[PDB]
Amino acid sequence: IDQKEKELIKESWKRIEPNKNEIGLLFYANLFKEEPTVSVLFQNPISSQSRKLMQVLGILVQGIDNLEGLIPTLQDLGRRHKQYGVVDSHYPLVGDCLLKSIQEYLGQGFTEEAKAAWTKVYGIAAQVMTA
Amino acid sequence: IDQKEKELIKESWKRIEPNKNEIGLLFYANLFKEEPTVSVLFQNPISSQSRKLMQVLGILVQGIDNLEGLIPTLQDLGRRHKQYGVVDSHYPLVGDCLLKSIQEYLGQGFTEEAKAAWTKVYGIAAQVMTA
Ligand code: HEM
Ligand code: HEM
Repeated sequence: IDQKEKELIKESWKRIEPNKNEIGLLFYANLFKEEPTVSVLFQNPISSQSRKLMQVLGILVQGIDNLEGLIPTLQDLGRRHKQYGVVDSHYPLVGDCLLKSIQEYLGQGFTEEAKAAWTKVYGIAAQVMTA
Repeated sequence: IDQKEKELIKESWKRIEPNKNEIGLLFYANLFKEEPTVSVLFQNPISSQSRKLMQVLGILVQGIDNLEGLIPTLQDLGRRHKQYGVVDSHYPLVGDCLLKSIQEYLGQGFTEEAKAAWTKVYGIAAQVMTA
């Protein structure tokens, strides 16, 4: 992640954050339609789940200048995901769906350059989570 | 529906409406989780679909004192639904899921009395759409 990518993340988050509740919920709707098999893994209220996901995305943005500082928390999160029945192959599907959902909700407000930066940040988070 | 029910619809809409985008999106997530098969019927972006659904709920509220007046609109809507592949048994599924989603998102802010009124209104709408 270069300084240009870090900037795009911070800038796009200013448009994501005010829309975070809707984006998170759209993401679940899209995920469950795209991959009908994974919805069985989500066993708590989706409203609450969405808030948790978007909170962590916020934490990634807040620490975007030092992501290594987040290795521990991301490792713990990946470990809990194993306990939820999540496997490595789920991660690209969720990443694709999340990025497509942000794109859908924000439209032109979300640039290709921003989407590319978020792709890399997600890939990094998923790498740490799956070890 | 009776006068008290009409009032409950109007008053409870004051809490539903400001949250309507979130409730709509949560509804599709819950719907697609509960019955993954229906998600194939939804061909257009879910963000736009949720807005359309919540627009019609708003119309039901606007017309709540004279639902008889909306019968032609609801009949047209029901006719279009048939074309989408929607069938009678889908209506209770959608109704249950919609009410549960409003309940989930608002928590105790969605009163037992308001929920009972909304249950009856959805039932009426469903009946007109499918008659
Ligand atoms: C960057 C990637 C991801 C992030 C930031 C993330 C974030 C979270 C968070 C914050 C929670 C709350 C529970 C906890 O903290 O342990 C959670 C739970 C969960 N996540 Fe993820 N997640 C990611 C990827 C995935 C993937 C790929 C899946 C695959 C389906 C997934 C499925 C689940 C499930 C099933 C739960 C538990 C739901 C329940 O409580 O029943 N997550 N995730
Ligand atoms: C119960 C009250 C319902 C209301 C108020 C409602 C509202 C709407 C509205 C406003 C549209 C936009 C298109 C149009 O106006 O014709 C729509 C489309 C649609 N509805 Fe409903 N609906 C209801 C019930 C259902 C049910 C029970 C199903 C069963 C799955 C369903 C599935 C669909 C599908 C598949 C579409 C088309 C999506 C697309 O554009 O591909 N709806 N609905």
